[PDB]
Amino acid sequence: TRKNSFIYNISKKFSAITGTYSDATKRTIFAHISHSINIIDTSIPVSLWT
Amino acid sequence: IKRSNVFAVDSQIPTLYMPQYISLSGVMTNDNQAIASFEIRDQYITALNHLVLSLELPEVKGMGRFGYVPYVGYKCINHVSISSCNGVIWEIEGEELYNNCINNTIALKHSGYSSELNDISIGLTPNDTIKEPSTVYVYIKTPFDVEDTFSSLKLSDSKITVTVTFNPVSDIVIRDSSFDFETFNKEFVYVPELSFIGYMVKNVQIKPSFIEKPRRVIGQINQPTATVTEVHAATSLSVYTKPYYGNTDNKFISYPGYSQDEKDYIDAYVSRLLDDLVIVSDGPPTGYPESAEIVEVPEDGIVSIQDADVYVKIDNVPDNMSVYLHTNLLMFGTRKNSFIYNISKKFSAITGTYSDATKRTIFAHISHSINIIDTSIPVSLWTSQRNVYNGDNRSAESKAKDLFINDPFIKGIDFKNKTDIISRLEVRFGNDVLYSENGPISRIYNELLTKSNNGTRTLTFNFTPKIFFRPTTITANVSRGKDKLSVRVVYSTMDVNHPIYYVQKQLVVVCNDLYKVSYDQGVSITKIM
Amino acid sequence: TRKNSFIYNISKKFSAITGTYSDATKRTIFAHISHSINIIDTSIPVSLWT
Repeated sequence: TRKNSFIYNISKKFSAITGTYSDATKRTIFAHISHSINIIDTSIPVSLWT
Repeated sequence: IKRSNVFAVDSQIPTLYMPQYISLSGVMTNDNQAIASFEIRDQYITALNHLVLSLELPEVKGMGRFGYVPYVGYKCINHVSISSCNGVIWEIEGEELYNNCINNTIALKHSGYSSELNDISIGLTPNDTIKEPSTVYVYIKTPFDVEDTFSSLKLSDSKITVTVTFNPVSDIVIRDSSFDFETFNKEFVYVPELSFIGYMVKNVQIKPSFIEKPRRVIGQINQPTATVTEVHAATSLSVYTKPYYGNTDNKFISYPGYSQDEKDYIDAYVSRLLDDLVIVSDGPPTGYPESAEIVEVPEDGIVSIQDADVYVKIDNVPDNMSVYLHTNLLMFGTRKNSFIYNISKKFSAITGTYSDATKRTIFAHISHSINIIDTSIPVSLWTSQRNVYNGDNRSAESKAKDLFINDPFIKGIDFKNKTDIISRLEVRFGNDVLYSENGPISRIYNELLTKSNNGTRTLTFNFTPKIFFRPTTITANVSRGKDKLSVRVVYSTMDVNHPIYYVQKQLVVVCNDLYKVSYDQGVSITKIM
Repeated sequence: TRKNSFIYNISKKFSAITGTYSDATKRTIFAHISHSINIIDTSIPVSLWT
């Protein structure tokens, strides 16, 4: 809400991302993920981000 | 305002009694059906209820794949009868006993439901132990259990006999062809023990009671009709269908073992199909019948199978090897150039990774349309005379992993009783129509009222409390001819080119008759007229 | 309280500082000051800053 204060960043809620790239399907197949996402984030409407 | 006190009670002093747990060993007699008899004669046992049957399953040694069906304790029971000197007091079939206990999760668990009993275990050497000895407990729910001591069976100085008839051991065992079932069957013997709660009552004051006894009628193969005669006071009526696998060898492609969800059945089936569906090989794969159509997967990963596009992408394929797709793994059709049932066309996306160390494809995500009916097709039906194709194009290796399954309590046409094959039901009391329906609203009602998940189509005529009232029944009118219940159904129409169309069906009608229980000159029951 | 979040900085509460340097006393004599200091800041104990 303020230009140079606290920010809510969905990227900072991840701590470890591991996986394997697939050459055949040209995708990353993710294995273990360490994160702090909770139910409120899944419940945010897309309109409220913008 | 005279107010009823809802903060205090006047405690009644009950009849003086003492309960005791009592175990009995039986007398076993024997295609030689095994029968256990238990004799209860004890002057100080005034009443009893809560019968539990103990069964010791032995150690299973040898080679092959072996497992027990879920709820093996219930499924080994063919018939239970309680008798006195005046005749049978109460009896039931194993199917109906299991039906009455289907909502008791604790009882189902005690009768043998675990990974140790129900996984399909593998024996590698003739001395390998496939299963360890174990004991299961079967709660034989009787009408004498509903209201504890109020509904108990009183032994009016009479000798009570409990007789248990057992199913053959092939009914409770899931096995492959590699297991030596002939020797296992020659050696297996049921070792039963009977337990009950007895009551030593001081100055018991006995009154006559009422009891409901199930009566079961099975229709002839594929007939849409069945009738129960001599109906004078029924409290309920239930109707369901059973599959008749007698025209088959009872062999199926997969079984999920201890996992018993529909998703689990489908996953086991897909897992068994993937080893022959997608092949990573050096040149055209070998070892498949001549009717097999193995095509190479192009650079875009899409194979077309007559209006169907399968997307195959495998990682880490060696440079000397290619990816192949089986386009007609299982095929069925009745006319030569018409519609075909092809298990390969039910897949849309197959991805995985090849393992150089184990020389296998480890599959990751699969997109498919396999349902429970496919997992429920018998292997004999893929290769029946009516199939104009070679139905089974699997490898010999996967053909050798089919399982014999002889479970006696299967309803419907699939393992889960998920598809309803009854599109219309009509019941007649005499000649008049008593009930009619097209959807399964009576099954919805049975499940809602009994708080069950596996209800059947049921007409219940009794809504009064159990033992403190005389039950409400539909009463016969022999003058008007209303003394029999006739059931006619219309089966759901299946496609003639689906193999499940040729599974044979029987209609089962169960009727609960009302009996009076009197206690002069021992115990006796009389059918209410 | 957190390393990379909001900070309370007494310096950011000033907007305009004017004055004149004195060569004789070697001090800055301040004239007009524009600020947002309130009574709570004058009431903070020095121990609470550290």
